Amino acid sequence: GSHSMRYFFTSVSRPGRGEPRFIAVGYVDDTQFVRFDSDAASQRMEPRAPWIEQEGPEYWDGETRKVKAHSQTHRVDLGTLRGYYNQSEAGSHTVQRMYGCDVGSDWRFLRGYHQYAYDGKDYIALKEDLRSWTAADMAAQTTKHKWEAAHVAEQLRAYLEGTCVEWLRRYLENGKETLQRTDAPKTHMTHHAVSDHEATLRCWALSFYPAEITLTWQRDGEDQTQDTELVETRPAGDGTFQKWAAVVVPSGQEQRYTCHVQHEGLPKPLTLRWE
Amino acid sequence: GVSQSPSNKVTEKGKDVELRCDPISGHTALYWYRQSLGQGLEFLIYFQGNSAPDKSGLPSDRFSAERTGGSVSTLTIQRTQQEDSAVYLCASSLDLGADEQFFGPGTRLTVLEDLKNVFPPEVAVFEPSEAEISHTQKATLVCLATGFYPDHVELSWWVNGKEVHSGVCTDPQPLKEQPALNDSRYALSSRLRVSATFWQNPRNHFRCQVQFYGLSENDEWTQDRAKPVTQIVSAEAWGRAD
Amino acid sequence: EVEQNSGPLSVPEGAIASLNCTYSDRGSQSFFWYRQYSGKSPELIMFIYSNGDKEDGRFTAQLNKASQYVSLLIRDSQPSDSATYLCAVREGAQKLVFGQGTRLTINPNIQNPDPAVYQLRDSKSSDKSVCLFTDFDSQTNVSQSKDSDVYITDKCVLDMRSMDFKSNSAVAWSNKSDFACANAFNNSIIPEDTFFPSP
Amino acid sequence: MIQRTPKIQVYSRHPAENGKSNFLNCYVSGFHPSDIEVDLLKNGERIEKVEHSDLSFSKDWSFYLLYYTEFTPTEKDEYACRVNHVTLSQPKIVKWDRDM
Amino acid sequence: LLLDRLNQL
Repeated sequence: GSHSMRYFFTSVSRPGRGEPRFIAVGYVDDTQFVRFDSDAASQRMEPRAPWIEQEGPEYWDGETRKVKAHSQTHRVDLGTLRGYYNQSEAGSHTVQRMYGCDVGSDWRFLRGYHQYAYDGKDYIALKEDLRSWTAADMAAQTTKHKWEAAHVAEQLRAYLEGTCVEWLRRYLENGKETLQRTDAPKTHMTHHAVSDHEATLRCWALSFYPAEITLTWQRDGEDQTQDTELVETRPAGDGTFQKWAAVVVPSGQEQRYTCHVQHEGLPKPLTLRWE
Repeated sequence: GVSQSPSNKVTEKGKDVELRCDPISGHTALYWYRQSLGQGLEFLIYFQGNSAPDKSGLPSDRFSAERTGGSVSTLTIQRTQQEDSAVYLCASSLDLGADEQFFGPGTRLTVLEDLKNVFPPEVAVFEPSEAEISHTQKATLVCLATGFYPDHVELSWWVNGKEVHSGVCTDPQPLKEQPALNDSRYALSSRLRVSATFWQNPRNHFRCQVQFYGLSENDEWTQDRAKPVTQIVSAEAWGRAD
Repeated sequence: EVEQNSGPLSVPEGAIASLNCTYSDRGSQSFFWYRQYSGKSPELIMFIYSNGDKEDGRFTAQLNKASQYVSLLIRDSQPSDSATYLCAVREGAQKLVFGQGTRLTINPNIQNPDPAVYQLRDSKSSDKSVCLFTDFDSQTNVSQSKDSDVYITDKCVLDMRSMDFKSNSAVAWSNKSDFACANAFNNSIIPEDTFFPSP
Repeated sequence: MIQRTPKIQVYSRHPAENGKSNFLNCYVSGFHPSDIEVDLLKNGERIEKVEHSDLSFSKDWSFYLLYYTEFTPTEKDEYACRVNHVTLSQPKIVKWDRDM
Repeated sequence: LLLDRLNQL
């Protein structure tokens, strides 16, 4: 149903090694299209996917006089955050920016967000209403008050509801067989003996789109939750994903255990049992 | 607010000039612009902190602006070409992608080669027509500045000390006294107007100040007369009953 | 590039004046409207970030990304408005590029005209005699004259606050004592009721 | 300066079958700050034909990358991954498991 | 497409 374009920004200060490091990345759902590196050769916004490859050069030059100026605003930011936190000049500090928009089943604006965090801890984020700010620090308020002055919340609102979605649609159409695709997992189950007396069942899910999935073990119908290990969804390579769940089973009891896969890409939830 | 230093500058071709624009306190973004008579607002160099992110858009290598010694900014033009005679505007910004930019009064720049025509204006107040008071029932004054160069004048009417803003006119354009000629001299007109018996009451001090702009203690001169510096030529008149 | 027609536009007082501007890069987002007087300094007065209808009382800046244009509507146009209006687009990311700008003139309400030419006194400075055209109408034009070495300035509008009054102005003077005020405005067209006293 | 300790994962893309051509991937997620040192290894020698992914972070605020190389496995050679963060006192062991 | 108006804290 919903579709998201988000943007990701990174600025790590580096004392005695010149000007801070900058990394901007764009994402459509879970597909990457634009990336930037103030350390790489070309100094140009890079395409990755075919649907952005098609976009002409007036855009590229426009989004490299833009993202170099994005960097500049993030480079100055690092200094303000040292003044506010009362910190030492020689110190590797990380600032991060992420804005974005969503579009539902139909294709119109759903939700928006724009958020800053520094060193890892939360700083400031726009709420759901896009009318007020979340200031998650004792002295991140001093920034919040200023971000009402120039009606920053209101100006951003118009972007997220404006070109954010207008271009999101464009891209989605620029390559319909790249983004609007949905891939269902290729599921099976393996067996590992940890001893004569202990065993492991492992619910596989190979190459699927997008990320969102809910694997959970079942033991006699009941929600099995004790002897269960499960990893973070891992990116394969060819625009696909993988996730597995592990359960510890006593030597002999296998039939009792049935898997339960969830996804929007399969008719109804899939169940897996041991051979 | 903002202020650009100084007021003006008229210089000989080949001079260097630094231009000061004391910007609004607490502004981390500065833009340099130039525009004059015929031209529109033409961009030069935008700043951020103390780094020059965009330097492209300068007539020559003679052009270099720098802003590093704090917030205040400087623009350097070496060996002044005659082609750079323009009004240089400087505008600050609180954020970078903020709403308004704030322009200071700007600084007009004239690059002549001969200061051979630096003439102060001949300032003469013309007194109302006694016919106008019997007809319109209102008195009209005229301020004329015949023969001055260059196009650098700021006129203002003074009523018994204080500068009045009501009943005034000043044409933005003067006029060349001859058409297409070697270093012509200009003439600009101005009017005042007030109530009828106001003028006829001789207890009123109508003075017309003309802030001219000549040469500073940077260029000495002896060709015909003495040094024609930055001066003020004023024409005065009290009221007249009879 | 950002192109724009520069008129000049001439509008009567009260009427709506309209300024137009276009651009190239479709994906623009920042749109501003600065207003500069007689070589004073630009003062931002309208700005828009999204398509639609924003109003600062009289101003009414309208944007449309479809055709790639932005407008400005000034309802109840006052004579205190004549100045170069100035659209601006944010290029790259940060930097404002400008159009040539559009000169505006708001021809005032000369509600009770009285075309009359007066000479100004031989105020002991020079044998110059100043002839002055006053209270002519907004339909009038002021060319030069015969001897263009004898100077006539352009039209111009003034005020009288605590009176609530309005009129136009023009001047004509010579350095040669051979120039009257009847032959001064030989080019400037006069109505029928042009009060012409000669000293 | 909040620091998180990077959970590591190593795996193969296509079904892990010797003979067919596959890819080895060393996904690192849930760390802070971003100054990480990663390398893939063959028994001990540094495989160098590896391209880094584009530095991105999660909604956790914690960063994540992908280091990968073209490889075909044998039932003899062993592949593994080395990761050194500002949190890990020493590096990090992670051998590829044929069925993991 | 990126964001056009930028703010500093």
